[PDB]
Parts: sequence; structure tokens; C-alpha cells
Amino acid sequence: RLIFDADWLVPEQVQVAGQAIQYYAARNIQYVQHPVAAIQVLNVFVPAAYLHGSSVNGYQRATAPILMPNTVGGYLPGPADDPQRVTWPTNAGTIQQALKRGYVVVAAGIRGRTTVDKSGQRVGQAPAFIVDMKAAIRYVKYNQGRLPGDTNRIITNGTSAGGATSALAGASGNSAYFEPALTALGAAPATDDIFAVSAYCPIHNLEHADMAYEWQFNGINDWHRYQPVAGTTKNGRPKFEPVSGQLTVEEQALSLALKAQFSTYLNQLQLTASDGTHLTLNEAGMGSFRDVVRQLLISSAQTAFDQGTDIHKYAGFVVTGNQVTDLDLSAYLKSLTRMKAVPAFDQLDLTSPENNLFGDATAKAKHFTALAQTRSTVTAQLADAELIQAINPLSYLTTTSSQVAKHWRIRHGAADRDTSFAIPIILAIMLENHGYGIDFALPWDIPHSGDYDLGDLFSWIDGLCQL
Repeated sequence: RLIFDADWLVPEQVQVAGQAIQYYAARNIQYVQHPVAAIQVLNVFVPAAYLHGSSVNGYQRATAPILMPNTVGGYLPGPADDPQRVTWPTNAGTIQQALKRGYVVVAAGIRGRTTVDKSGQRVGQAPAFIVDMKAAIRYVKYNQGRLPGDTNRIITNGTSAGGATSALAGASGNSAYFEPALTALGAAPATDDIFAVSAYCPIHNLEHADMAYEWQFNGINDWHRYQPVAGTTKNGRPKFEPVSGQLTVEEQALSLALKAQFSTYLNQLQLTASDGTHLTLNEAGMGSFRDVVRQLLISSAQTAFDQGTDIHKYAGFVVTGNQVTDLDLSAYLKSLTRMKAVPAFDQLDLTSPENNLFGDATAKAKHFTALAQTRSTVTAQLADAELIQAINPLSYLTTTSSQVAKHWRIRHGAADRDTSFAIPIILAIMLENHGYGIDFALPWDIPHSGDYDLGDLFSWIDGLCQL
């Protein structure tokens, strides 16, 4: 089975800026033979021209890129998207623009940490999210020819946890680690390596995210964030309430310890400059690597200033003429503010989204770092090291065990405090160090979000496929 039938494609149209976008849709397609959750279906959207042997933006049915966006956030379930969807979470606007650009779009539903089967058993914890993304990719590739588009031009996209999903799909192509799970689900007999990766603020490298967060925010003892509460705003988005707090002495001590250990972690990665020089951090969190973070923020400010943006908002920058000449990084960070407490990801009481992600058939949640396991304030288990490694995109760049996508586009807002800037920077440099194509940027004053630069994203995609 799992044979795509073009007859399932039905005509639809959406108005995009006074202009009508004609396309065809095939929805709620089960992409595995033995699904365990209703969310495991995908939707296919095709520009109308591809049913007429015509072209769009230079692409045809046989050559159109296949964009595979996901709606995963907080490592929660991500329902199959639709260009006509308006309910949160959705990137419907992106699909609309993608169709207009001539891309075929396959939006797959992905299991999340709260997904339970018919009996109430948790079936969406790690590595369910990536197993589903891979199953969806295999479905698409297995159906080359039957499905419009070029299955050799699959480009994943996602934001936050969804960005990590996209990155992981590109990094772990055809990894044997996931074969047992895919076999159980009865996924299509095809490969799952992809062409390119698009990822916005990928919340990945979770087992080292606590150290990175404290390297960045140590010394800033007040945190500020918004927690979802009962009720929803427009289109199903949960209502939020501002919450803040002060780190206890114990948390401040934990923070310093995490920051200190980040130097060791960072140094052992052996990240290098274009000339082979090793980037490092000293015992105080200062050094060549810190310089990179500072410089990236200076570049971010420069780019915005050059485009007419008033960069006098956050403290720390020094401006000479029309040039941003320096930055007091500590001042900027204090101005930006700390969002999460300590640890930011592996909470001692197992209450974070990541703790829940690492739970399994037995435990609702688990720790995923030796530090939090050792200092756990509740009865807890430490997640399997092999599993932690398997869902970290970086693992595939240090050890050969998969076919890695050759093209990457990563973005993380300069005002995004959901994870340290060091996290996406490490990914970007490691990719460059291993010869992969990487387009990276830290967009000025952009919060935790994604799909805010479609003009540039689509330009990058067209450059890879056509240009």
C-alpha cells in the first residue's frame, strides 16, 4: 500500500494579495501502514499548473521543490498544515506563498510528547517526532513520479522544536538507529535523506543547552517570560500571562557551575575558523568564541541600522558614523533579559517540555544531563545516552552514520532568548567546518519565531534548485 493516487487531488484556490492562487489538495493521507495516532497523516498541495503540464517560476511538475514544513512547537504534536488553516499552530501563509512560488508542499502531522494512543498510552515521546518526519519523507520519496514535484529536492522547514526537527531530518538521513521504529510503523520502503534544511531558532543540542544558557545569562538573576494559561486569543492561540522571578542562591551557584562547564564542552568541540584555528573559551567564559557571538550581534545591528532601523533600543552598542563599532555583550544581554530559570532545559523537578520529551513508556519525564539527574529534586531516571545522541543533529556531523543534506539555512532572532545564541552558532560553524553549505544569520530584534523572511528563504531555495 502507501501508493499515492493523483486522483485524490481536488481543486482549490486562495486569494493572495488580490491574486488568486490555484492549486490542488489531497488531505489526510495515512503515511504509514500501522499508525498509532490519528495525527499521523499528511496533506499534499500542488500548484494547478502541474496538472496542466505547465510551469510556475521556472519550475514544472517534474522539477518543483517539495517543501515539507512542520507545525511542531514545544516538542508537542504538530498537526498536518493547510494553506487554508487559521488555527494555531499553523504556517498557512508560508504554504500559500510557497504554492505561488511554484513549490509542491507536503505538510505532515507529527506526534508530540502529549500524544497518546487509543488506550491512553504515551506514544509521542522521543524519538517519535523524528520517526514521523522520516516516515513522511519516505512516503514522499517512495511515491516519486506519482506525487507531483522532485523527490530529490525535499526541503524541510520548521520553527523552534520544529526547527530542530527539520535540522535533524537533514542531519540523519538513512540512519539505521531509526529503522526498528520505522519497520514497526510499516513506513514506506524508501530512503529519508533530504536535499536541504531550513530551520528557524532550532531548539536542539538539548543535553548541552543548559550550559550554553548559563554561559550567556550568568550574572543576570531575574528572569521574565510569558506562560500560557486557560483561554485562547485569536485563532486558538493560548492566552498568556507575564511571569517573572529571582534566582535563588542555589540557582545562582548552579548557574556558575553550568557556565564554567560550558567552556570545557565548547573547547572540546574543536570548532575552527576558516584557517583551522580552534575557537575556545577560558575559565571565565571569555575568549575567541565569545568574540564570535559579540561580532554576530554587531553584524545584526549593522544590518538593521543599514536598512533604516533605529538600533537605539537595547544597551551595549557603540556607533561611529554609520557603523556599529563595538558591543558590551554583557550589557546587551542584561538589556535583552533572561527568559528561563536554572536549569533552563533539564529542570530538577522534571517540569520542562524537554523533560517530558525524554520520558518514555514508563516515566512521564526524565532528566537528560548528569547534572540534573544528580541534583534531581524528585524521583527520576536519566534518559538513554544513545537516544539523546540520536536526536541531536550535531551527532551526525562528528560521526559518520548517515547521509547528510548538503544545503542548510539557519536563522535565530537576535531577540530570541529561548536558547543561547551559542546553540545555533555551534551548529552553523560545525556545518561549515565539515564542508556543508550554510546560510546563517541572527536577524536584528526578531523574537522567538519563524517564517518572517519568506522573500529571502524562497530566494535561497530557488538559488539551490535553479540559479
